[PDB]
Amino acid sequence: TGTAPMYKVTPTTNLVLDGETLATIKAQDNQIGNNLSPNETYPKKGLS
Amino acid sequence: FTGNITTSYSHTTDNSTAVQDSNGESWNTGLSINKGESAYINANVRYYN
Repeated sequence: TGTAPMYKVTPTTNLVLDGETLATIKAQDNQIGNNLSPNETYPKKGLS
Repeated sequence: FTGNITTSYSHTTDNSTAVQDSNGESWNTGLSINKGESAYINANVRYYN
């Protein structure tokens, strides 16, 4: 939702269940998005 | 004054048959533990500056 695209998107996510963080996962080769243009999504709109 | 002597002999032949039917049920529970690696620990932490 920004103004510039991002390359090699590697987010870090917390999984929380009932006040406890199950895990903190950093994106790896299978979860890295090559391109992410503004106002777009990875995967794209028509993909799972 | 009376007396008596008796001698007897007997022979017996026997045949038998039997049928048995058995049914059984069993229920087991088990628990095992390793004394070297008994549990794992996860710490929820935050950093400060």
